[PDB]
Amino acid sequence: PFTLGQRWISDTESELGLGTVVAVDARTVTLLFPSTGENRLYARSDSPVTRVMFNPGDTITSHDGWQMQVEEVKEENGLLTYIGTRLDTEESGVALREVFLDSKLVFSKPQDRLFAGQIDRMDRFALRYRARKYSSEQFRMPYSGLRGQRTSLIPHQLNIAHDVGRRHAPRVLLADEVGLGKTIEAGMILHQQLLSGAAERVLIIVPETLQHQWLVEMLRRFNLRFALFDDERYAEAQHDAYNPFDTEQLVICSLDFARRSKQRLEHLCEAEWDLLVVDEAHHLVWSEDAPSREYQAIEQLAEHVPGVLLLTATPEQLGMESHFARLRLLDPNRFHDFAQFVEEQKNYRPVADAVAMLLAGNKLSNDELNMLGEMIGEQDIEPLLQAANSDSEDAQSARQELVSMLMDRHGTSRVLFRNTRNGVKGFPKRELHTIKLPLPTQYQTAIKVSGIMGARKSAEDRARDMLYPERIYQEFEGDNATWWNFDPRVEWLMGYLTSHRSQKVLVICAKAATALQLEQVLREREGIRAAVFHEGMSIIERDRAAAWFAEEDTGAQVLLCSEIGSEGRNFQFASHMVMFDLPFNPDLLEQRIGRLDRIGQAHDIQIHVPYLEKTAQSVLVRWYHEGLDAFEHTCPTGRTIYDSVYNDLINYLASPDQTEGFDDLIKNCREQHEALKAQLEQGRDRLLEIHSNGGEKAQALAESIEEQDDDTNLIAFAMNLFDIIGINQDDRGDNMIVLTPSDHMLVPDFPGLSEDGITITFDREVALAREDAQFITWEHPLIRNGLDLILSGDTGSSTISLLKNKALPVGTLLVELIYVVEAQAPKQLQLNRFLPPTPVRMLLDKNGNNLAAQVEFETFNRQLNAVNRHTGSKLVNAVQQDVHAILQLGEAQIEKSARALIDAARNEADEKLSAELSRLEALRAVNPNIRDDELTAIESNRQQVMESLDQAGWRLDALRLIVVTHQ
Repeated sequence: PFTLGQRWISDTESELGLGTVVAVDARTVTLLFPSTGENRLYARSDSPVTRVMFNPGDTITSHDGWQMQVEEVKEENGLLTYIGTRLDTEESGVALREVFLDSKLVFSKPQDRLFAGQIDRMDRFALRYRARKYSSEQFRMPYSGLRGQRTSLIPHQLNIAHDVGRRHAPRVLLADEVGLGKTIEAGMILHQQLLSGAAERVLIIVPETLQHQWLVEMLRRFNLRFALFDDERYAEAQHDAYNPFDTEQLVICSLDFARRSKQRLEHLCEAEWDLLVVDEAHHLVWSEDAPSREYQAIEQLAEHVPGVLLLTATPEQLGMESHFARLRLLDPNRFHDFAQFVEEQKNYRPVADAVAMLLAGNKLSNDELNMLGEMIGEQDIEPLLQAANSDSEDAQSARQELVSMLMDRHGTSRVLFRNTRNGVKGFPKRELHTIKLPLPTQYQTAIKVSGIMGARKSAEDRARDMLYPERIYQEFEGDNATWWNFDPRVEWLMGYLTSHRSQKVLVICAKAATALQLEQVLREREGIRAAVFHEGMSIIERDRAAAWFAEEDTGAQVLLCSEIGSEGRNFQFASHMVMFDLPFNPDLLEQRIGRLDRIGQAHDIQIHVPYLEKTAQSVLVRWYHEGLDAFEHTCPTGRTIYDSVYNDLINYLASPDQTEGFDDLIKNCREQHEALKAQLEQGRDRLLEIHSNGGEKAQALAESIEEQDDDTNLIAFAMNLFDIIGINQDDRGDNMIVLTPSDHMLVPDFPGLSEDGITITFDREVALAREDAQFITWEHPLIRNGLDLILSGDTGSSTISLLKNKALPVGTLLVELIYVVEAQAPKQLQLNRFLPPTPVRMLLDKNGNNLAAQVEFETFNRQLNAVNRHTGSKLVNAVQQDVHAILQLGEAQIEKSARALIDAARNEADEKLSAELSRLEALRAVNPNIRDDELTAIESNRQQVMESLDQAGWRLDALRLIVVTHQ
């Protein structure tokens, strides 16, 4: 709704100051910033702009330097006109059009707000002081940026985020096993760099089929709204900007999209990204002599972007050698010769073996132990070397310090994280239950028709038909034929369901059609609550079913899934899974089990597989269980064996009558399975796996965060904030509030709110079951926004209150003073770790003696009550000459107090920031992956902070006058 002449500020670069609308097109608006004279042009969407308006009672300044007194404001044709009294001339009726406001933003001094008759509420003075205190403590939290995410507190994930999220320009390759949290680790790092101010622009490059998955994860899990950029978006933005990608900070797009034109890929590398994220980097095939035409586009990209996140897989049982092609992109100088990397890794292999011997309870030959000595290049290994091997009292500490020293020399573990399911504990066991049902005669006849008509069709598709009797019975008895009346699986299903009504059951089938038919029969014949869950539904629908399914004991008993989506939400309360059918390939099979076989579930998983006798299913049950052991264990051997046996195994599917030769296929498959399993365990880089999951120290970190999650001041603070803002908070009951606006709202529009309301929860476990709700923490944008609205504004800065105390003299003056110590620095410097805006309360007397250390804040405010507007007004002016003399009294004490905070902070800062620089120097002398850039940033940051801290000042933010009465 932009119309020429409106005033706006930049939410980020207010160091640019105020702006003025100077142009408008269909898609864009142009602001002039008179502070510098520069213009910045933005897209209306994502709108990181804040309205600049003033209220009656404010004192404002005109561009000619004179000021005035706000009395009334008109709006016409999208423009505001301020009407009031000119203060320097005492002329009434002066008008100031918003186009003539100054570029300079001044925050009013509360005494001039009190001198001029502005008295705010006494409950808003209370919130303002509480907010600066609460905000201050959370900024300095050691693990900031690791508490707001809607995830389980899994140590191995949290370790990588802490390690990588704190680096400068991080360039890492995430090769975690599938299902371990690559995208979670990715988002945490993103969540971290955005909160610390180190990054503002993020680019995730995703295959188009996965773009929506990433959009919802960053928005619902990490509170990050990415703008999807397609051709349509790209065309309208080329007209609107020099670089189309300057209109949005966070962008998803496809690599196929990225390679369309060269001018497009040039703009991307010139878009000045702080971080880059690339999913499925294994699709990048690279020959030293012949790089693909795609890899050249990334290598052109990877030369223009500081931070680079690579998500990849190392599938088909290959090693980290396949990763060299990508490692080449992070540090092309570090990785410059293939063969040398192979020799090093080959020479490292024996140590992993000997280490694997170590913790298993083995002795290590001296010749063996004299190969580890070459890796760790020192001379005093032996005393530490033998206790770990001699199995003395401290072999645990001799092992842990030995291994620790080994890790600092690993060639990739600093830049490469690959956690396996064997080096990570916490996953639940999976137990099987099989039920053999008699093949009804109606199908026998039904398959012979498909048999005959299956004259000319591949065994690949002939067996795909024999898989699902349901979908040819809808072709020969007409669609919707009542197959649900004689099939014993349904009879077994109900009986099992009606006998376990108090258990949440996950029921997975192939196609959505079968799920919808199943719901009707379970409902209209057993009164069973069953939600259908297919990809065709909207997110709101899937959220709705998760809610119903999450009701502890009053909701849906069953979740009917068809062709399930790929690793969506967590059903931590569900521990039972039923296979109405089994998919063909073993990868999808583990995916079904994947929605439950996750860290953080309630109990172990019980799997029930009712299968029809003598069908393709009966074949797949034994092969999956006896051959691959795919039900109780998760090893991804299935596809290789599935590919190496396909044409033989297929025929037993396309014709389950011929049973001989089968029983030998199974024992042959189990031989391959155990061998492949064995071969993989012996390829384990157990050092990389131990360094990746963070170990025991990480689990300690995980429990510290588990304790910050009981913050009751937050919940109580939040409501206060809200209620003041004027947000109705209906308590639905299950830790969820519905927030709605009001007629008495304080702002035109709040960033997150809609009139239809939003559901919120403060509990991490409820959040994991209801992703449609907001997981409320100290780091959620809602809180920082409302906080900035208050702490930037001057409401709560001036109020009056009376005190009724028999035990004090009449007419005494108490003045509650909230000074604010502040630094002016870009958020990249991270001053808030050591000196965020920190309140300094002071209760001075008529002689300037401070009582605040003795008089707690909350309790004093409790026993206070307000006055009426008129009497209090000039009651202030009775001592207006007195209080001004009271102020300078504190001026001499804050400078003493200020340096106290500053001095302690500079010690704590130089301590941690030098301790990190010393540690990083130790690795650079010992590891080749530490970059020059890394240490320089810390050094520059250490110097700049201590410099910016030597120039910090204080200011009086809030002021409450106290008058004692005995009335």
